[PDB]
Amino acid sequence: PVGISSMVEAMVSRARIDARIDFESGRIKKEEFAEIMKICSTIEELRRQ
Amino acid sequence: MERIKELRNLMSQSRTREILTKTTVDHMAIIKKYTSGRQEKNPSLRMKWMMAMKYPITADKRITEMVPERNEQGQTLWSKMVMVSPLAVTWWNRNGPMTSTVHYPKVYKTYFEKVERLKHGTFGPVHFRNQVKIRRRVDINPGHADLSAKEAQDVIMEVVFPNEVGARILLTITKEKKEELQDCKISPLMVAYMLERELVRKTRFLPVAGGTSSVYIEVLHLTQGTCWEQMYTPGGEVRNDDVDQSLIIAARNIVRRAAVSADPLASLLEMCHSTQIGGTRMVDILRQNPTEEQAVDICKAAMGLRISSSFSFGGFTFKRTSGSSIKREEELLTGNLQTLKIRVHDGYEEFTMVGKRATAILRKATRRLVQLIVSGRDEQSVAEAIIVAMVFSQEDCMIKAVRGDLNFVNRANQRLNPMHQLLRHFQKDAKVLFQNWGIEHIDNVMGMIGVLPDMTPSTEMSMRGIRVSKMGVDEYSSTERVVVSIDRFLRVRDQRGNVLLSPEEVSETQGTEKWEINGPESVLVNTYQWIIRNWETVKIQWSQNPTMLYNKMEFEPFQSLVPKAIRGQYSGFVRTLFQQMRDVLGTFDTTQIIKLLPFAAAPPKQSRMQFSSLTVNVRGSGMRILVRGNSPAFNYNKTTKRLTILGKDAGTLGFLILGKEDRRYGPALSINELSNLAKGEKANVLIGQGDVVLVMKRKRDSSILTDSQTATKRIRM
Amino acid sequence: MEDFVRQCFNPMIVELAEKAMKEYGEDLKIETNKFAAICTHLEVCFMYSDFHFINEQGESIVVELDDPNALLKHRFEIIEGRDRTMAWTVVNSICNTTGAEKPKFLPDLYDYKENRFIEIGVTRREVHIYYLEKANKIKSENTHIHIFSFTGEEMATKADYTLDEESRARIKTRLFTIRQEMANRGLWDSFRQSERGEETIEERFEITGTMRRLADQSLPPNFSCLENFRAYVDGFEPNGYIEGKLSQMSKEVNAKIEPFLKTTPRPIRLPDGPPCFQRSKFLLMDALKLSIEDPSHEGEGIPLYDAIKCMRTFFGWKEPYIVKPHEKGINPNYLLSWKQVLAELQDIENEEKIPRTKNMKKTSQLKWALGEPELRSLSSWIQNEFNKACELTDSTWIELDEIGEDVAPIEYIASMRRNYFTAEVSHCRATEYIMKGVYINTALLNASCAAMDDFQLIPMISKCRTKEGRRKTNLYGFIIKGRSHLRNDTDVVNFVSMEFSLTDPRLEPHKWEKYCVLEIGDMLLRSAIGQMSRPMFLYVRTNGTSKIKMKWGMEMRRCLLQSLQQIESMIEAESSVKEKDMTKEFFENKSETWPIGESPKGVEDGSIGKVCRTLLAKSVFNSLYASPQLEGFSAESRKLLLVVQALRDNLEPGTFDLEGLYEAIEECLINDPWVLLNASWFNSFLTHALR
Amino acid sequence: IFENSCLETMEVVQQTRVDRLTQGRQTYDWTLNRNQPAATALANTIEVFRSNGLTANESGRLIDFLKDVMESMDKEEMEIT
Amino acid sequence: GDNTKWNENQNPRMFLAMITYITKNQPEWFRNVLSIAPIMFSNKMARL
Repeated sequence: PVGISSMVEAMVSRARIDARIDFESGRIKKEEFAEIMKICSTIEELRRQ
Repeated sequence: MERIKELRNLMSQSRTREILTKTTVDHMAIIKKYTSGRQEKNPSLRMKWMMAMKYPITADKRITEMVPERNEQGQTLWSKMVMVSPLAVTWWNRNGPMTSTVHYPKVYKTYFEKVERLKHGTFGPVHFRNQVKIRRRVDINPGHADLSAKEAQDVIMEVVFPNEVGARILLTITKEKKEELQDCKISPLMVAYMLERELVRKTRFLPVAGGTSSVYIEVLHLTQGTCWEQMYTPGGEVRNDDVDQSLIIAARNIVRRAAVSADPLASLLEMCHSTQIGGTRMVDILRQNPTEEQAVDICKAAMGLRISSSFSFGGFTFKRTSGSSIKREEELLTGNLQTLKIRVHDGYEEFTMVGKRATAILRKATRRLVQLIVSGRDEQSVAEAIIVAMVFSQEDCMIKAVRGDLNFVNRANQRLNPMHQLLRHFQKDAKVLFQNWGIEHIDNVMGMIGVLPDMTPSTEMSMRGIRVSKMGVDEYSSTERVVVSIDRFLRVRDQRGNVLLSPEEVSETQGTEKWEINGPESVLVNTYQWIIRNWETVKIQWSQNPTMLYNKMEFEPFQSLVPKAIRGQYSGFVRTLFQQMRDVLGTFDTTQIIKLLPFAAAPPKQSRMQFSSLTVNVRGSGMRILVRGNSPAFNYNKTTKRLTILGKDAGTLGFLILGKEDRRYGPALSINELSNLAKGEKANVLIGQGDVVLVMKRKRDSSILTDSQTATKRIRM
Repeated sequence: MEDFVRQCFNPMIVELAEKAMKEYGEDLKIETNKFAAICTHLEVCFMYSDFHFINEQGESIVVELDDPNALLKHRFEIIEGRDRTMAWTVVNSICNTTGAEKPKFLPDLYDYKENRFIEIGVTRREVHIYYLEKANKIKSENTHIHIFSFTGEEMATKADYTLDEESRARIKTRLFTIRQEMANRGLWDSFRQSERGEETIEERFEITGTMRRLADQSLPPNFSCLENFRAYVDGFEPNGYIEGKLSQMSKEVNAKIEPFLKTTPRPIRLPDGPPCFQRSKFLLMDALKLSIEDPSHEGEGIPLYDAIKCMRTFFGWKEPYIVKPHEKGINPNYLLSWKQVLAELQDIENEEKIPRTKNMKKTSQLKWALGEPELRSLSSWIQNEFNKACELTDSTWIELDEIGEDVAPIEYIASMRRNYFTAEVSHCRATEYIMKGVYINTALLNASCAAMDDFQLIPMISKCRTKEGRRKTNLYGFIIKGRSHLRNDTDVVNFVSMEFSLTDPRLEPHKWEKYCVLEIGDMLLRSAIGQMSRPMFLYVRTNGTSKIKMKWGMEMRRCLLQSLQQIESMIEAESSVKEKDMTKEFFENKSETWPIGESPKGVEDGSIGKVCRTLLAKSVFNSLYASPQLEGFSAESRKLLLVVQALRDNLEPGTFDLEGLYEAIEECLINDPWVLLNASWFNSFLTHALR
Repeated sequence: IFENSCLETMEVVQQTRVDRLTQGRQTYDWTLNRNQPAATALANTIEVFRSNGLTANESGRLIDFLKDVMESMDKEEMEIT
Repeated sequence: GDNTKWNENQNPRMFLAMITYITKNQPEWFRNVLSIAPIMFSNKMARL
């Protein structure tokens, strides 16, 4: 692979985009999406410390 | 949510949080190769111990509703904790979900290709022989359309993982593969491996004993052995053994045309830029094709590329094995009482010359040939090899054997260098030097025979210092890459003072291609197509200083097709018609302008007469073009707006990064952007496998075209 | 690096950077990163300045490729693309024409609209620090700074991105693609080089103290600082020091060639002393079989119950009568262990459940059986063992699986070679030996995993097929295993071998030195005259094995391959001298005999199958009697054989220290009977080679 | 010829990551004074260097690992975790 | 031919010298990089 971002910075964005796409066009419960993104923001606050 | 949950419960432990934070994506491959590295305990024995155990195979959980627990004989094949007995495989193999997945032979074509080669692969007799190794350089991949590894793995990423394609956002196989195997994916990683094995070339050095094509090498275990040989023709052939030949022919013709050009370098480069070879561009092919030929090396040198130490002479490429050299200019007298200054190669030297159909190993002293081992296919081929060898030998013996005036000329009527003059003289009649060289006794050892002046092999007698090898001389193609120093006349030097190559030795085979060299129909259509292509600049260049537009030397190939007698009358007629159109504004039709323009290139003569038809001689026969309406030579449809020149058609009349991830223009997107193409929209998208970058539309191309040549308008003012 | 740089750029920028690099002696072969940086700089300036014209009024516009129709002022004057002197000249010209103070530091581009001095810098590090450094070096002057990086960011002075948005985004994208391209090419090396402001430096590798102190101690005894030695190496003179060193060296240091005639080879010195006994893992010729002739389909036939129905086929077990002791150690413990063997064999019918594997009780005699150089002369029996290995038998011992159709060119030849070899080799006794070793070692290994704590009873079972074409199961004896806690592959596991036989040790007592012999019963024995009823013996020995010792023995079938190829080798070279290869003329010509024997003081040449089985048995004994002494002897005897062979072709060979080679060979002849048999064979070969 | 060989060697030392240090047989870990597989001893050395003030190999180029090796021999104390 | 115990006779300091001559007029940092191993073998310890 090729990329200057950290592993976590790429993984979080990929998870968020995948959640968006399989929520809108695909089929997933909004609560599962919300928990995905709350854990993602938890990591966002965690990778800063 | 499983993946992100693993991320969360992994980022709490500190010594892993730090390493997930610091190390970047570019380096995952350098961190993927950090293993315990111990599970190498006799894989056959551990495999046998596990197979002897009950249910060693591990599968997924969907077999519970797919295969039964007990078979037709009460055999156990399941577990719980998910282990599986191997007999379960054989059950599902017998009567299960039969599917039409027989679509298979499109992704695995690289193997059925070999199967079909074996089907009609007619065999032959086994003439056993002491097979001797020929160190050749061959390719090991069949039928791959000659694609390099980088652009091929880019096509891989494009066809198998579009949502994470590479960042180069500036190709027909991509369409074919994405179309035919769209919804019938098998195993993405294995598909990628199969296509990288099918499409990527690889040429390296192998010892062969007669195999040239790719099909002749992939079956080398049948053809070649220690002391045997089998004539086997695999009833077929591939593209990658007759594609590089097209580039070779293109380079030969381009150099042969540029040698006549006033500026050979610029003309040759402008041709190489404006040339297409099987749906592709010449510059990228030359940048990525590892084909070795004089003209190809000249084209590579024209763009400053490293190539071999090729001491090319008479079409034979030389490679130095050992020995140094010193220039030491010297005067010499010929066999016809003629002074010649020459660069006497002093010192001890060792060379290996590889030719088209013959090769040799030479050990040579100052103007004295010590040893020479030659092998070719035809009698005359080894004769030519020995002729060029004796010419390079520079001995006084061959100097004495010169008979007649030495005036051999280039196609541009130029003095050839003395060495090439000697070679070109000897190539037609060389029977003077043979009987004047010298004969010696040999011992007829180890399949090394001698040759006689009358084209006769001999056992114990040979020419002075000569050896003919049986079953081929070992070739060595040493890899060396150094920068070149091209001049304006297509003679390349190695920057230290050696003239490497020159066009004086290029042409031997006018291959029939499996800018006026094609038929005159192509001259006509190409003139009209070039007019239509850059039509917008011609429209104002026809109004402003049209004397320079006419004398554009791009019309010279067509200006020479109109008969040389009535050229000026046509020119004056069309120019006065153009001036009449310039005076009376608004009363002009572009159709007649394109119909009659390229004739204005001629020096006009004020003919007190007019015309209604103009003639062109193609293949002898004359074809006309009218002055009003359509003609078979100029047929322009009124509604279609397409121009028909002898039936043949002739013209008609990614994104960019704005910065890093920016939370303004919505959330991040995947790489599928056709619904935000409304009139133009900015959006941040994750490109490749890295971070997110903004993206907008495009307004320019930024190609390798004349935009690179605009520098000459602000540099060298 | 260099080829890629020459790939992704037009030859004009390449030529410009190449000329601009000859300016300060900065060789481009070393400063390749500076090459890439300068090419990037020039292409950035060009794509920055392109397509920007000045309208008839005071504003800038965009245009197509080019059309200098009455308007040529490019809105930008290029500076870096020119030479130093010409750059300064144009800068002074435009400064005097506009009235702007010329900068003391050389700028790279000039703007006309804002009438500002735009200088652009391409960096790899954080753009913030690069902008701060460019500002601290060039400050207090009206000079606009514009800094780009490959990551996509951009930093201008006071947010004054003095260009169009898309025309600049094109440069951002080109830089970003160049970044990615040199990333997947593994060419992100220039991260540590352009990270200095001065974008030219290459990685300099320091050698400081506490390390140079080792560098200073590594030089020859003439210097103290290694820099002195490096400067001494820099200047070297090929003056001909070799000739002086030669005249200085003693004349006794020389490679004196000793001639090699048929009189020089002396027969090999042989050890003398006690006769060499047998150290082979199991008995080869003396052990006899216990047939059951059962077509059990080899369906993983449980190897223990096969042995009990072997025992069900023999009657006449005499009272165990110890015959030959070990000459050292507790001999009766072996017969006590044998009584325990028979008891635990017949104590299965008292168990409510049959175990498939009998775990012997931890008896003290069995504990002792499991343990919980001298110059030995050659003996007379190893030749006889090998002879009986070369003899033909009644059985087949091979399941050679099928092979595909016979297409024409060589597969016909390959067939008529391999099937001939198989037919001449199938019924050989060495094949039985190979299969025997395979079965014993396989059962031992497969037991050594699950029986990691307890003693298991493993029958020495083989299988074959007599000429009547009926499957037969044979029993050679039993083996008691110790504990098999195999952590490593060198971990030792002890074992006790109890093998049936009909050969009395009282004939050759020295051979069974590691053996205790028990007269174990009497069997019906057929001979040339009816029945004889010869006594049945039990040979017991104590030994050890390991995982590698078993796996070299579970791969014994190579002895066929190693045979065939070393036969096939002979069928290639000697047959390479042929237009149509001599392949069938190798066989089917009984007049061609091969020398293999010398009984009556004369060469006794035999037929071809004798040679095939002889080479097979050679490989078999090399595998089973595998010893590093045999390895060394083969390696050192190959040389003398090659010298003799070169003399046979009369090529006047020679040596330097033949006595040294004799010393090296005699150093590896101590106690192995196989090595000594090969040595006597070689001596007899030199005797019959007109030498 | 030595100069062309040196040019190829320079290209190698420029492109070489630390993965070309894992392709090999068993190695010797000095951390445990014992023979260990390649990647295991490599990771041990990396972690014991990261415990101290030696973090140059984070760039990924083997030359930075060699720079770390050079700086390591100069320190007085060596605390192993 | 063969060279008996030749591998134990190749001295690391001689390798340092031959490398230093092979690295003639090359940049000093490269000579310093390649000179590491022969110096380590000049002062090397053998584990028993």
